[PDB]
Amino acid sequence: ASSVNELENWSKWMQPIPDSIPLARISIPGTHDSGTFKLQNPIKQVWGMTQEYDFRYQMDHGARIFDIRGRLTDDNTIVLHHGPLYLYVTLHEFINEAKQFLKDNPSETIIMSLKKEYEDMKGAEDSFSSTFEKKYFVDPIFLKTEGNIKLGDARGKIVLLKKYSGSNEPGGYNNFYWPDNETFTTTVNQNANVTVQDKYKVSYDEKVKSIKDTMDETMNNSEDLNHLYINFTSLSSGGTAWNSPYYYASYINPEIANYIKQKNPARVGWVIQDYINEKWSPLLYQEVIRANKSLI
Repeated sequence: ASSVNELENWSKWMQPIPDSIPLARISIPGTHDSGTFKLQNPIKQVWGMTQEYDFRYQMDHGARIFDIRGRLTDDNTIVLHHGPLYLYVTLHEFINEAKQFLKDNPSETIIMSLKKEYEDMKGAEDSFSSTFEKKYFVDPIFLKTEGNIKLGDARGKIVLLKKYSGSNEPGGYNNFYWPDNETFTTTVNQNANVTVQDKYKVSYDEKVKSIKDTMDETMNNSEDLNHLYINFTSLSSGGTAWNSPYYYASYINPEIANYIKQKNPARVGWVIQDYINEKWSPLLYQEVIRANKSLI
């Protein structure tokens, strides 16, 4: 769509973008541990909570990537989890939330990250991957094509990003290595590379350094559509005494948001944040989106 003023529309920002751009090339803002908005317990909050608004407010703000972590239950279903805590949100709840958003804004698509946060219940029936692929993934809204996932194809459905081995059905982004805590780089499909910066449990100093550092590389490697760039602005720690994911989001988002503003980059990659709202000075998600002007 000829205009640039389209990126300003958070619910349909992927409309002006050509149906020929690989999802990897697009600077898509994400959300970290998305299903934690319901946490109301004060002690569970300063540790678990990384969000404050439901999946609709989330994607109604430009967010197109969701960090979904779950567990297999007795009732042969998948519920959202955070470590050994049941977050009072379910997997159906999410897919149902995205279908509604997509029926309303057909121009958009959404990448659903999925991992086995906890161990299958002591009385389940099938495996984790099987249960998901036989009871959920087997839905039409789930893009079944793979390769270098272009926008023209994912429009209207849910692009699945595997973060679990044991997958038997084709579709989405093939689950790769992904080391615990670090900035790594590995091959995805047969035609792709990934540079994931997931340095959780680190100092504020190193954290913001590592973000900007990876954001530097992508900003310069803004022409290789064969490279996926994940950037977790999220930072966790001892909570309670101002070590919570909230304390860090309040500085890191506006800070990293500015970094994008001044740099006038073309590409900033997939930026998975914490506490996506409208109270932090420049707003990270709005900046990530705007940086797609170079694509229109």
